[PDB]
Amino acid sequence: GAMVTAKKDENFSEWYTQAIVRSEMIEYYDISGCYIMRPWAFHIWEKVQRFFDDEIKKMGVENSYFPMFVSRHKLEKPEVAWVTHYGDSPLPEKIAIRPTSETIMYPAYAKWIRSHRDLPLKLNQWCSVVRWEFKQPTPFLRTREFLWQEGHTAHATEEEAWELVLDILELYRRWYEECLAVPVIKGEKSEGEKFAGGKKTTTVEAFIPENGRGIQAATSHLLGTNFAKMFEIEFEDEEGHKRLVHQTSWGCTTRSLGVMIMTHGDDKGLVIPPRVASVQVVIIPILFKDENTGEILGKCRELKTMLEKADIRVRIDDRSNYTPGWKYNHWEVKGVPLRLELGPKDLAKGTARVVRRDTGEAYQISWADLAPKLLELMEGIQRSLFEKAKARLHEGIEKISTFDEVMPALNRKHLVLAPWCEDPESEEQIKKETQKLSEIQAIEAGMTGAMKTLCIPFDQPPMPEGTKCFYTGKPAKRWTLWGRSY
Amino acid sequence: GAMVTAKKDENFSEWYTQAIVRSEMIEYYDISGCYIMRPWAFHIWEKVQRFFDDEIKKMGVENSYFPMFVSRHKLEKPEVAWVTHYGDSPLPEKIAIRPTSETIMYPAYAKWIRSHRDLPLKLNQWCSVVRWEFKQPTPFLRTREFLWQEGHTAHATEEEAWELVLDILELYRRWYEECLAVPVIKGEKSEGEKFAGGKKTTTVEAFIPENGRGIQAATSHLLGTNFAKMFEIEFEDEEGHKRLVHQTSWGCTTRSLGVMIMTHGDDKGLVIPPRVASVQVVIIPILFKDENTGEILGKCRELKTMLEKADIRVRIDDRSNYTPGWKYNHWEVKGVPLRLELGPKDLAKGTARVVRRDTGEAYQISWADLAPKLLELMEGIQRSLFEKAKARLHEGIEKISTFDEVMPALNRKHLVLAPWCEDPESEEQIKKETQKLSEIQAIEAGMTGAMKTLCIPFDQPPMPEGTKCFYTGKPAKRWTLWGRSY
Ligand SMILES: Cc1cc(N2CC[C@@](C#N)(C3(C)CC3)C2=O)cc(C(=O)NCc2cc(F)cc(-c3cnn(C)c3)c2)n1
Ligand SMILES: Cc1cc(N2CC[C@@](C#N)(C3(C)CC3)C2=O)cc(C(=O)NCc2cc(F)cc(-c3cnn(C)c3)c2)n1
Ligand code: PRO
Ligand code: PRO
Repeated sequence: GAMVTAKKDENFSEWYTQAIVRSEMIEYYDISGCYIMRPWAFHIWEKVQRFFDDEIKKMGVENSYFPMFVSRHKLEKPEVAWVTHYGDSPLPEKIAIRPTSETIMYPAYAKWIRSHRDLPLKLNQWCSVVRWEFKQPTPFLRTREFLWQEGHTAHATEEEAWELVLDILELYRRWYEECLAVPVIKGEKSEGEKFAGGKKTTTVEAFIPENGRGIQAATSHLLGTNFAKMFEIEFEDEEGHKRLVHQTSWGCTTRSLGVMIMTHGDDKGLVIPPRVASVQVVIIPILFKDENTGEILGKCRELKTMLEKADIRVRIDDRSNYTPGWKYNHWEVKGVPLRLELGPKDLAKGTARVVRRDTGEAYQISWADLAPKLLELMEGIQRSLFEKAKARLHEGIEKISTFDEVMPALNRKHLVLAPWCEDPESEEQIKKETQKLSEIQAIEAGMTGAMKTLCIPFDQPPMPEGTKCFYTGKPAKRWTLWGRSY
Repeated sequence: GAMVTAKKDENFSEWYTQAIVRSEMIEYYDISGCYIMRPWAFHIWEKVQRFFDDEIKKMGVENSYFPMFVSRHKLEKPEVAWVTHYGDSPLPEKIAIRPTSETIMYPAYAKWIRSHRDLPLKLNQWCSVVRWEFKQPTPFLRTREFLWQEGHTAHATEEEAWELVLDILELYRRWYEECLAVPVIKGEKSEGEKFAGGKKTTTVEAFIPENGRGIQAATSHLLGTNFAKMFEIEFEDEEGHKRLVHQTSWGCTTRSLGVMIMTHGDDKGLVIPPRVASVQVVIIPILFKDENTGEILGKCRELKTMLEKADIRVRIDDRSNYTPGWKYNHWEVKGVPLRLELGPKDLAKGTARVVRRDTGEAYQISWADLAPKLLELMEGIQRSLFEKAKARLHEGIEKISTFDEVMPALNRKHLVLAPWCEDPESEEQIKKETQKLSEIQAIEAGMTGAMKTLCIPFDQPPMPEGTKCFYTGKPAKRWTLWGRSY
């Protein structure tokens, strides 16, 4: 036995640790800020990787592999780990482990691009990167080493590069919403939060109700011609004039797994959406001592064969030395979306008993109907997980008009949607003021408190003219989404 | 235009550089010993990765991801890169970048394994590793950073672990011989060349005729209980006695791509076996100015659709601004195994002209027969590439009886197969003596010269009794394969 015992709504940090440890998703490691990704989590990564990989291939993006090292000269042209020695011997100049690969890839782009016939150039890589913050890590969400993909494209015009930025952002919306059943908000980052050196940064943002925090889920940047100028990346049109290329950068990490875990989990542990579950259906035979155990197990194998013909991912837990109750809890903790139970009474009726992980509802299904009924049940579970999560997202955002509605909203663990003048100085003033007010409240009470922009959403509600900015009183420009954050 | 101009049989090093650069497989990089893997090579890696990944999954191996860092304490429990600083700040203790992950994974294994019901434990990861030799690199073959997979299993008995070692070695034989059409020899490493800390190391070895050198293609180790003792990895049987587990480690790298390139390439450039070619068939329309170009291109699209229904990977090069001659050479350099040409005379007859890359032989195929004929042609090209390579392997090995047949054989750029007493001191004496004799010959002549064991092959020819060892005159034990090497 091993059950989750912290409650998700009472001690959220302990609950999250129990849910990912007791389900065997992660293991700790002697170097702080790094975690081991065990197969139960890694299978989910492989599934979303396959999804995204297939979609970018349809766009003409190709995979590649660039070195993990970058020279001091190129990098600084900051949370970076430096290699200064090979064995006993001092490197003649220190080299960094990649935090991101713009400065690794771009010198090569400048060599490869000569003519408009070389554009567009579209590359991606799957690798890990290192960002060495000396603050406390969170499994999946903030770690010193993490797996990601990063794509990098170059175009003859700004408009084509922007079109690609938005197409990729839509793929990230599908990664979260269609595979992981996590609702996200598309938007533009503020000038203070956009990618250093870029022109415009787009994002999809997620929300964690139990601590009130927004979290950036993935990112797609219009670099414009800024990096082209730094690295001298130019092409000749068909008339022979040299022009800078226009570039994009975009990435998504194993952070997505953590967001999925927090979104769907419950007091019993993980709940994995059917579309990414490596086991969608666990078959548990009931194995009384005084029964025809061979016949029961034979029928479980037949059912498995039948379900796999419909591309359902099935595992039979025929372990003799554990009870069905033990098995129920074991696969509940691991988040398997459907359990199928089969005992001598079911065999006698030609049915199976099926229990859905999200709600506990049980069904009796004839064997003839099993494959289509289970297909529709998984699609219902997927949809239900998304819709419930989406309603929590919408309950979690307060539309406000002025600044002293902020702290009450933040104390409800909500995000705020507010008209903003988008002046860069005001974002830093707001972060400092909300941090300060959070400190005072902590002292009245017996993990940063600051509120920052999460994004300026693509979906703008009506902006009546004359609407003033909630903090400066200046004319508002757009509705901006703010909250505490990761 | 861009043609290979160094001849493979005259300046092999220049030829190999031209073949991988002009085909856009690799790009140089500012940190020596590291190379960029561009898509044309990376697609081949993805193909063999998919092959091997599917086969180990059938064995119950699961993928995982362990950190790239290892603490000094665990590592030293040597060509290793040390991180000693994050930004400006000194790490309290230096940490190494993984050269291999036994010391990273094994502490976790000791935590995870408790009972015989936890065995066997079978994990793999796809990642890169760093081995920081300060000698001159060779693209694909010997580099400071390379991609690989490494698998690690633990078993309740030696016999099961050995059975797994040999099953994996057979997968590596299939990786080389069935995907890459490269012949390899299975064998056991000598006691001096086996994995440090292991019990027995098995290998598949390849041979490069143009420089006479053997090269280890992949490796599968019986670690036995040695690492179990170091890391205290124990299980309880069903009677409650603690026993050490028995372990295996195995890996294969992007070195395989380089071996494939050297094996099949010719004076025109790369030749890629059909089973791993990302483009198997390139369709080149003939586009005379005074022709119905629309009809020709329409038929090329129809042919492409028809071939892809048979799972043939097809690209149409309909570029207007290059000649067919230019295109022929461009895709020859890149190693595409089949070219299909279509002009107005072919359209008028309902045929296409097909040219095979390995031999230059051309065929006229009716459109109705195209899919099955091309399928059989690709299988013939694959087989032909393997069989020709296998005959070069067999021409390259001399069976000898005594030591002064060694240097003449080595001067023919051959490997030698010799009866050996398998005493460890004699291997080091032989390496020093052959190195010395090679130096003298270099001075008479106007990249190490030493001969070492490559492996003790599983396929042993007859050993008449009384046969003495070719170097010590002591009783021979087994036939051993020796040569200059990478
Ligand atoms: C997994 C992951 C994911 C992400 N991000 C960044 C945005 C992005 C998105 N979308 C990417 C990269 C895809 C574009 C994403 O996924 C960032 C980090 C990270 O910043 N790690 C360092 C670290 C270690 C650490 F121990 C602690 C902290 C730490 C503690 N408190 N604070 C304030 C920081 C930070 N890590
Ligand atoms: C790609 C790759 C592959 C391999 N191996 C090793 C065996 C194996 C097999 N089978 C593995 C790892 C799978 C088990 C394989 O693939 C080794 C190296 C390597 O040793 N790199 C360091 C280096 C850098 C460098 F610039 C120069 C040298 C150098 C120059 N002269 N000499 C004598 C060395 C070495 N690299
Ligand atoms: O780190 C980032 O945010 C961008 C997107 C992936 C590559 N660099
Ligand atoms: O480096 C090696 O040879 C073994 C096999 C892969 C992991 N370690």
